[PDB]
Amino acid sequence: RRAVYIGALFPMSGGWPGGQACQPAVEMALEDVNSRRDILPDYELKLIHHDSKCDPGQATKYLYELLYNDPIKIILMPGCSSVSTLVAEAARMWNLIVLSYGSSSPALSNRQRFPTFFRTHPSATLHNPTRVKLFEKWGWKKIATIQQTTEVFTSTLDDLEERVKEAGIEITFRQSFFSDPAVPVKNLKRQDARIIVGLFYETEARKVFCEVYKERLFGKKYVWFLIGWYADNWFKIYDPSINCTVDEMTEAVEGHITTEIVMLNPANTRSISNMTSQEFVEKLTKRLKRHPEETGGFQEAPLAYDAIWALALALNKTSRLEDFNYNNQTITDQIYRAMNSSSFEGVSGHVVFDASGSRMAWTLIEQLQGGSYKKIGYYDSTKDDLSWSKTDKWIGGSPPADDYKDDD
Amino acid sequence: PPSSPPLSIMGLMPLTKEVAKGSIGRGVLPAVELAIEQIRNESLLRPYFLDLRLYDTECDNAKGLKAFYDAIKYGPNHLMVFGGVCPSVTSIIAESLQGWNLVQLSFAATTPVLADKKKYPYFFRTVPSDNAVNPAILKLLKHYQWKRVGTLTQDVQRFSEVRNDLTGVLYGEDIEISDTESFSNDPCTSVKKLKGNDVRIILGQFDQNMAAKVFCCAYEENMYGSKYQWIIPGWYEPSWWECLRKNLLAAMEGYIGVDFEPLSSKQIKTISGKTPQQYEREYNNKRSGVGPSKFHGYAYDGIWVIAKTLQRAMETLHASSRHQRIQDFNYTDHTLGRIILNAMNETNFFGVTGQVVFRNGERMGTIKFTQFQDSREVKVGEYNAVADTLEIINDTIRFQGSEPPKDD
Ligand SMILES: *[C@@H]1O[C@H](CO)[C@@H](O)[C@H](O)[C@H]1NC(C)=O
Ligand SMILES: NC[C@H](CC(=O)O)c1ccc(Cl)cc1
Repeated sequence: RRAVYIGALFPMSGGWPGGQACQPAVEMALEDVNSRRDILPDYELKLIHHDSKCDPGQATKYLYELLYNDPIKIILMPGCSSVSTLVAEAARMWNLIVLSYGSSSPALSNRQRFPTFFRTHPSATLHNPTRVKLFEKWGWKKIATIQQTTEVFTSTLDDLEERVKEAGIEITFRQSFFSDPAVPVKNLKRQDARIIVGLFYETEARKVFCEVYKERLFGKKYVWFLIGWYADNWFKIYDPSINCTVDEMTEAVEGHITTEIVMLNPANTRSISNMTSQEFVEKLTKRLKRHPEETGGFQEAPLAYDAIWALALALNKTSRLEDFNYNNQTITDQIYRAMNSSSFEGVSGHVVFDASGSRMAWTLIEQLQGGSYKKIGYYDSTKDDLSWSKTDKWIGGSPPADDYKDDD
Repeated sequence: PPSSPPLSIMGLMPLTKEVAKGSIGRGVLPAVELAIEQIRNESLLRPYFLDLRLYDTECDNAKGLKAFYDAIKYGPNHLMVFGGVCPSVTSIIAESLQGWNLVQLSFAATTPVLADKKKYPYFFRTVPSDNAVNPAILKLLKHYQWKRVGTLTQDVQRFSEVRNDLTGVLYGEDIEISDTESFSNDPCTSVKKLKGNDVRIILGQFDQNMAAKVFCCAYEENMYGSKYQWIIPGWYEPSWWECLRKNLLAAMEGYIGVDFEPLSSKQIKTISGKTPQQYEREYNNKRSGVGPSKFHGYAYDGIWVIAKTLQRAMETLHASSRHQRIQDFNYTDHTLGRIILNAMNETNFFGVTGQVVFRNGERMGTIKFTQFQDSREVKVGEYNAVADTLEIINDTIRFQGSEPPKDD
């Protein structure tokens, strides 16, 4: 039983604190893969990890330590989009495969730029057909966008621009910010923008909605579309960078719509690990120190679990693992081919790897009502199926317009 | 001298003939050599010598990161980083500096987000950044009594950040931004909106490729001539323009470009005892198999910044302990990084690019105004940030009308 090492980065804080649940999910998967005689009988999968803090600057220090210190690692496993973009761009220099469990950046689908990269997390492009379906449902042809300038968001908006153009919908106003959304939000108010797509991490979302409160860019005529990956009480958290109180934030966020991806199989079937989606959740909850609602990365945890299985199966097919070096393409090419041909059933459903989208068909749509998220529907872009709960609520009983229509 | 100890510096820049921006690195090396030559002849750092090691970034994220990592693993104990030319490479290095307690000085990276001291605390630059144009434009607007402006911004981080910075510069000043317009790939819709709002003075922030599209839309909309003033970035390649060419030229006539000033216009003796004019001639005499680089003066002054910082880092009556701490440096000493950071923060001398002083790691320098006049960019003015003064060159700047355009 030779040792085989994974160099992994887990974000315990920062933009997306996904490591909080994904690190225990990875440890659960490694135990299961190791205690399986039929998978890698002649090898033991070992984890060497660090807290990236969802920060490329801090990940750069840990990437150095992983690469320039023994033992040699056969694969790198980053979480966040910014960290995965940095390690996937750099990895070719060390002929290393990069497997992300958490990176949604659409730009990561670029095989020329990221030639050794795989991910179990779907591309963020999956939110865009759902946003378009809802714009059509609610009859909107004029949308505004506001994004924080991390490439995950900018590349999502590049994809949205293509999808809206195809549907005969226009982005009539765009604003971007690196850290301070004060000017973008003031400009959205002055332009009389109504339907707004806002792409940013939870930390920046608080800064945005404090400016939204101040500018009165909320109420009956405004509809905000956000990413559904934030903590359920995100707008209620004390934040020294914002002057707005909890009650002011709560009223600014009222009625907004969110989209997220369904990452856990909703059917009660048993996957390759012989677990059902429901037992995986109880098992992960058994490992956690805080409740699921209090742990970052809980919804993404099945992807972390399945990434270890995907790697274990790919290593099994290639079988000479102790002989991997950073100067040799041979073993890299073989594991790349095994990963490329992956096809198994995981806790997140049918696991396959093809660059552009990253598989699975469903998004979950929620609306914030009275300070709490309520499920309002699901959308499957492959079969064009919008499953609607009829639980959405609007001031006056119906959504607003995308603009005034009465100036003859 | 064999007994003279080295003060090692990690030089990072593109040098190879394989990459286009290799010409920048190769172009500044005669300026660097002249500064090093004089500093040694003067033995300003006695008994030490400045040991600049060069590492090729090849203007590539992956090669740049590996060049940095390899310099750490295999090179001498570098005290600071000198360089970073290509913005994406510079950002990767600059955000990670704290991991190795390294202060960085760039002579060519101008993108605005590098001014963020939360993300890049250990980063300094001798070159005025893209945001440095905004206080200069304010003085130009006051000079011609332009109180109402429109803005046209490409929805990309380096441009939206300059535009967001503009609001803060104009605040408390009596200048209205009557219309803010942004575009991703087609400025024509935004140009049409500016025309519709009767904007006369336009502040543009967009790349070289988009500029030709912008002026083609201005031509189609008749947004040029005696009634209009376009003020755009001045850092485009010379003859970037070379719509039919004649129509493009009619719309471009009289546009004002804003960029940093390559060398000081003052005939005063700098820290080297040479005037900027005498330095310029010695630079052209020293360079042999390379074209000139517009950043050569910034690189020359950059070496003087490093030498003065090192001299200050050694100014203590705890001499033997300070010399021992310098000898012992192996990237882990937070105290030495702090000593160097504080010393660089105190920089204040007259360089070939004018008074060299920093404000939160950003250069307080000189901004040059140009005006497009018949397929030639004519220098028309200079703005000095320390004095906050604008000097318009007599008999250069011209207006198509009998008077400069009115803002309404
Ligand atoms: C950096 O220099 C500025 C300007 O002289 C000064 O106000 C500031 O205190 C310095 N920073 C330190 C010593 O931390
Ligand atoms: N679902 C995890 C993913 C992480 C990432 O792509 O950095 C994510 C994407 C977007 C947001 Cl706003 C928060 C998290």
